[PDB]
This record gives sequence, C-alpha cells and structure tokens, in this order.
Amino acid sequence: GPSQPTYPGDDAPVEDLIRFYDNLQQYLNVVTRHRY
Amino acid sequence: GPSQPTYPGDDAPVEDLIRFYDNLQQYLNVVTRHRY
Ligand SMILES: [Zn+2]
Ligand SMILES: [Zn+2]
Repeated sequence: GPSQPTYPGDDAPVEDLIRFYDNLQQYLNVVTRHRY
Repeated sequence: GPSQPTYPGDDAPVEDLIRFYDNLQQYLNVVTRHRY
C-alpha cells in the first residue's frame, strides 16, 4: 500500500496538518484493509 | 480548545496511530471552527 506519511512538524501551518491528516487516513484504511 | 496532540512516533503500533488520528481530527475541527 502507500508508504507511511511523514509528520510535518508541530509547527506546520494548519493546511499542512490537514494534508497530513488526509494522508494518514488513507494509510490507516489500507493497513486495516478497510478502504471505505 | 484542546491542546495540540503529541505525535506518537513513526514506530508506534497501529492502535496508537488510530488514537492520534482521532485526537488530530478533534483538534483540527476546533481550530477550523467546524465541529461537525
Ligand atoms: Zn505498497
Ligand atoms: Zn483551549
């Protein structure tokens, strides 16, 4: 599946923590085999 | 609102990245004033 996303830092702007959030969501669906 | 969650590490077990995911979700709803 997708490789594990890189955490952008505590001080990353909110738009970068929303991109990271969406990529962790993808990753977690794939690891748990639950692509809903 | 809630204080910014601590990232558990790249090597944290999947259940700990699902807890972090849920707490970042909370945090991001509050920062964006969109508590749906
Ligand atoms: Zn792969
Ligand atoms: Zn507060």
